[PDB]
Amino acid sequence: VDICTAKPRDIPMNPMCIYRSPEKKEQKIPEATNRRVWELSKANSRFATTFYQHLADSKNDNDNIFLSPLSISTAFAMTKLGACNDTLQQLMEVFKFDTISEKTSDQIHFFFAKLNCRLYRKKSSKLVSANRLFGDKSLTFNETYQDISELVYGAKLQPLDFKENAEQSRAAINKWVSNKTEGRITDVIPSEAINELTVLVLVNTILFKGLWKSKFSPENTRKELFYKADGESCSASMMYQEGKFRYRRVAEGTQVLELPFKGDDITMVLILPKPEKSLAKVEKELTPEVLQEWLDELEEMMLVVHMPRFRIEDGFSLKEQLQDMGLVDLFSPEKSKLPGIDDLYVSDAFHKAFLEVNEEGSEAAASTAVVIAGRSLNPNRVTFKANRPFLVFIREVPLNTIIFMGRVANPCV
Amino acid sequence: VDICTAKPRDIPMNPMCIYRSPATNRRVWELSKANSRFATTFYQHLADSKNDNDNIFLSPLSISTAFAMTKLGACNDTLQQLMEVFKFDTISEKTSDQIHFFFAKLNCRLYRKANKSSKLVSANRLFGDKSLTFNETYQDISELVYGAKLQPLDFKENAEQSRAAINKWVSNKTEGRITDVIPSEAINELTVLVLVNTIYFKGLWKSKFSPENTRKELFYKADGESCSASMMYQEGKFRYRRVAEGTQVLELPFKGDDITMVLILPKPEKSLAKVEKELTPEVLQEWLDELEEMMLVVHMPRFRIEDGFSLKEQLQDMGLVDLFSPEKSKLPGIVAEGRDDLYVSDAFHKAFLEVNEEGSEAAASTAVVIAGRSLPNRVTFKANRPFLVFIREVPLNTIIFMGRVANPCV
Ligand SMILES: *[C@H]1O[C@H](CO)[C@@H](O[C@@H]2O[C@H](CO)[C@@H](O)[C@H](O)[C@H]2NC(C)=O)[C@H](O)[C@H]1NC(C)=O
Ligand SMILES: *[C@@H]1O[C@H](CO)[C@@H](O)[C@H](O)[C@H]1NC(C)=O
Ligand SMILES: *[C@@H]1O[C@H](CO)[C@@H](O)[C@H](O)[C@H]1NC(C)=O
Repeated sequence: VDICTAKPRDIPMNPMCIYRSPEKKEQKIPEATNRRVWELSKANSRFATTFYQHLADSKNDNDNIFLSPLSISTAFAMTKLGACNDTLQQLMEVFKFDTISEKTSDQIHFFFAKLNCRLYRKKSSKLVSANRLFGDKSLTFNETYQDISELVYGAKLQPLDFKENAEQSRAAINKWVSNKTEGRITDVIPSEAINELTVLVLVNTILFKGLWKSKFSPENTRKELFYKADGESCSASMMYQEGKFRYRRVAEGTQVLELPFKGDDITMVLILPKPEKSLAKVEKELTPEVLQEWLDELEEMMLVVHMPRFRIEDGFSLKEQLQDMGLVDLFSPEKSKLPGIDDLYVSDAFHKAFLEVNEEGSEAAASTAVVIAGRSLNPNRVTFKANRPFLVFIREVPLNTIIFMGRVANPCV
Repeated sequence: VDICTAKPRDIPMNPMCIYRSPATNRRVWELSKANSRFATTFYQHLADSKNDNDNIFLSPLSISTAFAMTKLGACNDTLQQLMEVFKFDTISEKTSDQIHFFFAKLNCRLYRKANKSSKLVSANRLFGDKSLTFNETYQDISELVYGAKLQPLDFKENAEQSRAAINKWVSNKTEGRITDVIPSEAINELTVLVLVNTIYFKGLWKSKFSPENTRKELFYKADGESCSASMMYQEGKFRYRRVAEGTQVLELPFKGDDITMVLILPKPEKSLAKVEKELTPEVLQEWLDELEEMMLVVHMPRFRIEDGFSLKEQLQDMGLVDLFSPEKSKLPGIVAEGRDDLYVSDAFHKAFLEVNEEGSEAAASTAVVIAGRSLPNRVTFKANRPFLVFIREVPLNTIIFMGRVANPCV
C-alpha cells in the first residue's frame, strides 16, 4: 500500500479533530486530469498568489524574490495532519485548503496523496521534496501521525536536542536539507535560530533540475542594459533565440511567455509588463483567476526571445508573515494544540529557494551551440525582450501546479 | 588491363594534339585542387546570374569530367582553353595527355572502392551518328580512361528518338533521378556526337536524424508569401566553427567519414553574397581545418531540390570560346577522316539533391553536344534565407556536389 494506491481509508485522522469548510456559493477541467488534483492545486495556487503579494509589499521593488509555495503548502500541510480545533481551523483557512468546497481536513491529505504521487514520480526534469518538521527529543510523537506523515508527505517527525545540542541541531538540520537538495540549498536555518527555547521548527524546500526543451545558444548571449525598478540601469547577460513558444499578449500589453523544459510537463512562465507599466501594478492586480485565465489562452507562436541569465537564492522566516496573514494559534505556546504529537507549538518556519537560469536551463551550463539551417521567419513577428523586471513561475502543467514563483527585478551582477 | 593500377609509362594514351604549359598521388591531388578551383570559380559565375534567393545545385566533378573527355578529341587553341578553364594547366607536367591519366586515377580512387556504405558511382558514354566513322584512337582511348563506349544513333533522321534515347541512359545510371539531361530540339540532323557523364551518390547519416523529432514549419519566401517546410532536429557532437562575420560552418559526415556534407550559413543579418564572392579552394580549406568537434543542436530541413541549366554562357565567360565557335572549334581527333567542322553546339547539366533523416541522395549528369541546336532552358523554385552545401570526399579533396539551398519547401 503506497502513495499511488492510497484510498481515503488509508489516510485516517482523529475525529473531534476535523474541520468542515463551507460550500462555495466554473470548471476549466481538461482531459484525463484527476479532479481532486485539480481542486487542490487551485487552492495551493490561491495561497501561492496571496502569500506572494504580501511578501512583495514587505520588500523593495528592486529586490529579487523566489520561493516555492508548493513547498510551504506541503510543509504546513504535513504539520496540519496533527492539528486540531482552533489551531486547525486556521491552517485550513490560511492555506486556502478550506476553499475546496465542503471537503474536510481529512480529505485534503488524500488529495496531497494523489498530487504527491504524480508530482515526484520520476530521465530529465527531476523534482525532489525536502520537507521535514523538527521538535525536541522529548514527549509523545504519536506514531499514527508519522506512519502517515510518511505515506503522504514522505518524511518522519525527527526529534532533536534543543538544550545540550541546540547548536549541533541547527547543523543536523542544515546538513540534512543541503544533502537532499544535491547541495543547492545550504544554510537552511539561519544563524542564532536554534537554542533551548526552540520547541518546534519547520523546514521546507524543493529541488528542480531540467533542460530547456529549446536551448538558447551561448554564441548568442550579449551584455545588455536592464532597466530597474528605480530609474537606473545595469549590465546583464541577455540570452537570445527564436522559435515556437506558447505566448499571449494580455491586459495593457503585458507579455506572457512559456519556455518549456525537456518533457514539457514542467515549464517556466515569464510575465513581463509593458515599459510604461510597473511590475507593481501587475503584481497587485495578479489574482489566482486572472493568472489562471492568462495561461489558458496561450497559443503556440513564432517569436524572438530576449531573456537575461540570472541566479536567485532566498531565505525566509515564514512565521511573522504567516501570522500577519491569520495563522497564529500554531505559533503561540499557550494557544497551540497539536494532539498529533505538553505546551507544544512552532518556534519558527524556515524556507530556502534556489534558481539559476542559463542557456541550457537549470542544470549546469555547457557550450551546446545551435545551428538552424533552412529557416526564414516573418519579418513582422512578435518580440519578447525582458530587459526590465518580470515575474517567474515554474509550473507542472498536467497537475496545474505552481511549483516555484519569483521576481527577477535585478539580474545583473 | 586495369586502367587503375597502371603506371604512367604503361598507359599508351597518345592523343592527336599535345599542349605545352609556359609524383602521381601528388599529381592526383593537384588535379583535385585544379578541379576544386574550377568548381568555385564556375559556381560564382553561376551565382552572378541568379537572384540571391535562387536555388542552385550541381556536380562540378561531373562537369570537369565530361569536358576532360571532350578534351581528348580537342585540338589547337581549343585544347588550350579547355586546359585553362578547367585549370588542368595548374597540374605538374606541361603535357595535356598526362592529365587524362591522373583524372582516371582519381576516378579509380573515387568510384572504385571495396564498398563503404556510401555508394558513389560514375558512368560515361559517347553517342555518335549512325552514318559516321569515328577515329579509332579516340574511341579506344575515350573508353580506356573513362570507360566511355561509343554507341550509335540516327541523328540525321531520328534526332528526337535519339535525345529520348540518351536521356534515358542517364535516367538509368542515376536511379531515375536525372531524367532529362538533354532538353528537346538540342539534337538535330547535323548532330555529330554527344559526350555524357553521370555521377550518383547516396550515403547514410553517420549520426541519423529522428523522423519523430521532425516538425512542419512555415517558411517565408523573399517575396512575402510563405510555404510549409519540415525541419529535422538532433543534438550531438559535430565538427563546427563559428567564424568570419559570424558565419557557421557545419560538417555532417556519412557512414564512412570519407564523404561529408558541409553546410555554411552566414549570420542571420548578413547574406551569402559576400561569402560566395570570397569562396576559393583555400578559403573552404581554411574553414575545414578550424572545424573542432563540438556539442551542439542541429536543425536541418528534410527536403529535395533539382536543378538544370546550360554551361554555354558561363563556360564562355570563363574563357572557353573556341570549342563553342562553329569556326574556331578544333576537334580533329573524333571523325576519322579528320573532319573539321565539329564544334560544341551546347552543353547541358542536370543535378539532384535530397536530404532526409537517413541521409541524402545526390545525382548529376553533364551532356556535351557536338553540332546540335544551340537553344537558356527552364526555371528554378525560389525562397529566402539560403545556405551553401558541398558533398565532398575528404581523403581525396574533391567537391562532388555543391550548391545553394534556398527553398526547402516540398
Ligand atoms: C497518540 O495518542 C493517541 C491517543 O489519542 C494513541 O491512540 C491510541 O492507540 C491505542 C493503541 O493503538 C488504542 O488502544 C487507543 O484507543 C488509541 N486512542 C484512541 C482513543 O483512538 C496513539 O497510540 C498515540 N501514539 C503513540 C505515541 O503511542
Ligand atoms: C476541541 O478542543 C478541546 C479543548 O479546547 C478538546 O478537548 C477537544 O478534543 C477538541 N475537539 C472537540 C470536537 O471538542
Ligand atoms: C585518329 O586519331 C589519332 C589521334 O586522335 C591519330 O593518331 C590518327 O592519325 C587518326 N587516324 C584516323 C583514324 O583518322
